Formats: sequence, structure tokens, C-alpha cells
Amino acid sequence: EVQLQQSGPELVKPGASVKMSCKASGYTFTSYVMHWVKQKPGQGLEWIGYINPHNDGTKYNEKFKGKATLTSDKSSSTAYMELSSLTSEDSAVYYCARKLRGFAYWGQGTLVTVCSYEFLKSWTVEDLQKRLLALDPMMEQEIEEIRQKYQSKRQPILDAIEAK
Amino acid sequence: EVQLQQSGPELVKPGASVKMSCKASGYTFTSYVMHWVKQKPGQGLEWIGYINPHNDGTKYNEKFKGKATLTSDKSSSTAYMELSSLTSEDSAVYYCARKLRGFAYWGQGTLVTVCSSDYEFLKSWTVEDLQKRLLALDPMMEQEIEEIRQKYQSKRQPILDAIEAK
Amino acid sequence: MDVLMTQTPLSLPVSLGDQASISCRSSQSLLHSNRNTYLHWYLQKPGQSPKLLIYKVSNRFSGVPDRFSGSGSGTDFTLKINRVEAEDLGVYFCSQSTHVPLTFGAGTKLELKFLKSWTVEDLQKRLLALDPMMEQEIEEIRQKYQCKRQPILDAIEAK
Amino acid sequence: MDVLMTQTPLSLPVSLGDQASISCRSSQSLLHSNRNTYLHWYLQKPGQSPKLLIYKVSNRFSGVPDRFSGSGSGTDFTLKINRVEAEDLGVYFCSQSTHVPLTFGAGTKLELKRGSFLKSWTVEDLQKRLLALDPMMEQEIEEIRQKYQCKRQPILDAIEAK
Repeated sequence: EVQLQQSGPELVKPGASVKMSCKASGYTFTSYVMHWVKQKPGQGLEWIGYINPHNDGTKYNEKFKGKATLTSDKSSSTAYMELSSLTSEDSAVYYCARKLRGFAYWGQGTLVTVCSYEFLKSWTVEDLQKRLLALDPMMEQEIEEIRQKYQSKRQPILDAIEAK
Repeated sequence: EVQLQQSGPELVKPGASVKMSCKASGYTFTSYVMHWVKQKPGQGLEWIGYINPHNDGTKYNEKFKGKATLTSDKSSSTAYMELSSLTSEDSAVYYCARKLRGFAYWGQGTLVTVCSSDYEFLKSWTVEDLQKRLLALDPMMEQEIEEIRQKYQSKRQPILDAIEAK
Repeated sequence: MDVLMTQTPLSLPVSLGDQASISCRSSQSLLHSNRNTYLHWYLQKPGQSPKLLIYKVSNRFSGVPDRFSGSGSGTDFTLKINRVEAEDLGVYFCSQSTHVPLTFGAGTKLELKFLKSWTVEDLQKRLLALDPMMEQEIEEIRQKYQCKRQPILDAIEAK
Repeated sequence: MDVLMTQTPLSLPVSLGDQASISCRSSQSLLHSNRNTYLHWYLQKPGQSPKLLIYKVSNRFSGVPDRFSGSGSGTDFTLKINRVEAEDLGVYFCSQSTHVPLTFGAGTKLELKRGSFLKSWTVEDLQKRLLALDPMMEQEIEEIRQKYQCKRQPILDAIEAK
């Protein structure tokens, strides 16, 4: 089975760089051009560019010259994309996809989150640690609300199945 | 009536400065301290600081020390906020609010949107290519707005139905 | 270390008439040395400005309906809605001014979990609550396209 | 200049079994000089990756249901669905590769006006739909997890530096 296996989520500060990976298996890596697409959450697909692993040739959307750098390594059957000097406009899911007659095979996508300090130096060490721990139940509260939202949506389907 | 009338929405390139105003009417401007508060949508409100118009004294949230400067003007009955060197993280609604027991009175909010970086590659376009694209944004905007309008007509209709043949 | 304000639940489904309870917890006691406790409760409808409901834990602000009540002490406070109305839907948050800096809780959504059992007044209130919601989203679009217009204008004006 | 792709509508509500039709207009014609018309259709279910539906206006990719058909020429193309089913809900994008850079439409969301005739669904479709909500929940939870990751970072940075 063809699989485009992309690297896990990335957590970056503004201005940093991130290099992500797309490991193909189940076909001859060098026989196909590898494309990359950006998708900001809740918005459209943007085409970044491609690399041809057979000869390392690359093409870039003008909207991404300098922002993205595409490479590949034949021995590892892996395509890489490096994004430089990140901003909040770069936080998005990044997909690799194999093209022949179109984008038939897609990776699962790599999520890049660009986060934000000073004033915290006024705090004591114990005050920082207590606040770090207070974050954990706060996360769980948010996640538990999401879980219940989806429990509500599932139950009528689950009921229709039970009453078959 | 007491009213805090804030200046309209702002569009800022990052790293710049922006100054907004909070025009008080219907009470003695100097008698009450004016506060400022930030709200990014879906985030909680953060207190920025206050200005005391009676003596021009201020206090700042340490988190916004260096980001905001509060001023006031008696003759204008107006409080101001300047935000310095905006990043995308400064995109938010900013309220002014008068305090006594709590914030009984709030301005309507100034919306500050920090833009992006596209000029880089756009300098290579022809003026016609540019002017044709600049115009193509107005149909794209109207289509998005009409999506919003329809989404809300959907929410209105069951309510309007209940009202009709009530 | 400023005082952290946490609320429970994050979302509360109701129908018009039930009791609602919204809890607010502080990381530090809000009892001031002057023996007052500066904890306040607010309501913000989406697309609107917040409005003061309760000050000093249990004092109803002038004009707020009597079905609203608040209580508590030290680090733990409750807001209660006795028989919820339609104009009460929206976001409730607490605030503290005992300690500098002033801090707010992030808010509890009182939502609606049938419209024919409502009165025409209630339906009219609910219909009007949709207007600031729509204008909020539309203005967001209008500003987005402003940002979109700038880079082209900057290039055209550079010839 | 990049080719603009306009999709209409932006959101399209239907009921299961209805006919859906989705339009896509390109700011310049998609007929290549070598005479192929490189227009493609994709469906992306929420929380999932896009999948190819049609290539070159009207050719269904190997495995795509018969109810999907594509048509058009030059600047105007339509995707049609005969008898919409629950697994067809999602975001349909059009794309063109006649011109460089490759470009996409903004997307058309196909959703339910107000849904349920649930007892008339087959067992398969009911359980398929449950499976369809699982990545929708994973994306939303992943979002909270990465949000709190950012909230932890400056605090952990401050701890190490004290």
C-alpha cells in the first residue's frame, strides 16, 4: 500500500525554522514528483511547490520563494520541506502528495503551530510551578467539553444501531 | 446618558504604532478613572491599565508595561491608548471602561487588525495584472459576506416562522 | 503571580425556566485586608460589550434583574440564575480587583440546548441578538479584504 | 499572474438523496495548447486529507462512486452528485494544472440543512458516519493540546532561567 508518512506536530516561536519530513513507501520513490500544499485551518489549499526526486529538480509558487525549501533523499525515500523565519500566517497544516494524473496519494499532514515571558521573571519559582500545574485541569476541562459535544452527536446514531 | 465612544477600527502593518481614543460624555471626565482591556476572540479579557484623568497618573499591567501608553485630555474629555510595535499577537478588540463598583460603562471597542509580506513577489507584476486583481477582490469579498448573510438568514428563519402566524 | 480565575462548567445547556449555576474559583483568596472581597460577575452577549451584573460577591448592580444572585467567600463563588430567560443567553465571566493586576475568568457559555412555546417578546429579543453576531463576522471579512488590498495598492503606487 | 479559481456556491446545504451541483470558474481558460483541459475535483472530509475525485474535467479516478460526474470546458466546469449520501459531506475543491502556479478554488462545503430518516439508514452507513466523526474530534482535541503546549512554553522557559 502506498503511504505518505509525515512527521509529527511542530511547536515553533516566531522567526524560527522548521524542517518536516514525508517518508514514502509502497512505490518507487524516484518515479513520481512530490508536491507540497499548505492549508490554514478552516481555509483553502495553497500549492507551495514540488521536487522531482529522480533529478532533484524543484519548482516553487512565487508566494513561497524563500519561505519554503524542498529537498529529497533517495536512500531514505523521504521528501523534506524547510520553512524559514516563521510567522503566525505560517501556522497551518502542511501536506505532501504524490502527483501523476492528480493528487492521488496524500500524507496525513504536518501541523505547524506558531506560538507567541518577560514579566514572568517577576514571579517566584513556586508561583511558576503552581501555574504550570493549574494548566493541566484547565486543558482537561476544554477537552471534556469537546468529548461531550461529540458524545451528544454520536448517541442518536448509536441508538439507531442498537434498535436494529 | 453616559457613553464611551471609541474610535473606529484600525489596520496596522506590524512594528508600527496605533493610537485609539475613548471619548467620554455624560459625566465629569476627571471624577472617574478610565481603564483599558484587551479581548482576542475566544480568549479571556486581559486588563491593560488605567489613567486617572484627575491627576494624569497611570498604572500598567506588567504584561503590557512597554506595549501601551495611556494619556488623557480634560478639554476633550478623551482618554487615549497608543500601542507600540504591533505584532500579530496584538490583533484584538480593545475596550475602554469607567470604573467605580465595577466596569458599569464600556465603550463599544476598537478592533485592531495587524496585516502581514505579499509585496515581495507582487512588484514583478504588470500594472494591468495588478489593477485587474485588485478589482477581483470585491466580488470575492461580496461572495464571502453573502455566505455570512445566508448563514444568519438560516438562524433567523425558525424564529421568524414562530413570529409569523404567532 | 497574578490571581488565576477559573470557571465551571465551560458550557451550560438550559431551557428558559431552569436554574443555572456557574462557579468561579480563584487561585488566591479574594478577601481583602480591609475585610471586603472584590469579586464581580459580568455578562457579554456575542458581538456586544460586557455588562455588570454583580459586584462585591453578592451585590446586584442597579438595574440587573432579581433572578440573578451571587454568593461565596475566599476562593470560591457561585452565580445563580433563578428561572433563565432568553435575554440571559451568552457568556458569563467573573473578575477580581482585590489583587493587582485585575484578572478575569474566561467565561461560561449559557446556551439553549420548541420555539412555539416562547412568547413574541422572547423571539424578538432572540432575533435581535443575531444582529451584532452577523455584523461581527461581516466586519471581520471587510477588514480581511482591506489587508488583502494593501499589498496590491503598495505595488501599484510603486511604479 | 496566478489563475483565479472561483467556486460557487461557498456553502451548499442539501438533504440526503438530493442532487448537488457545484460550479467552478477559472479567470483564464483551462484548455491547454496540447488540447488537454487540466481540471480536477477533490473531496476533503473534515479532519481528513483530500482525495482525488475527477481529473481532466470528467474522468473518475479508479474507485470513485458512479454518482459523481464532472463536466464543462474552457472557464466553466460543474461537479454533479446524483443522490447525495452521508459520506459525501465535506469540502469540495477544484484545481487547475494547465497553468503555473497550480491553483485551487477556495472550496465548497457540502453540509446538512437540518439532518437525521435515520432509522432508514443501513447499519454500514450508520457506523461509517460514526467513523467519520472521529477525525473531526481528533482535529479539535489536537488543537486544544497544541494550544496548551504554547501556554506551557514561556512558563517552562521562565522556570529554567530562575
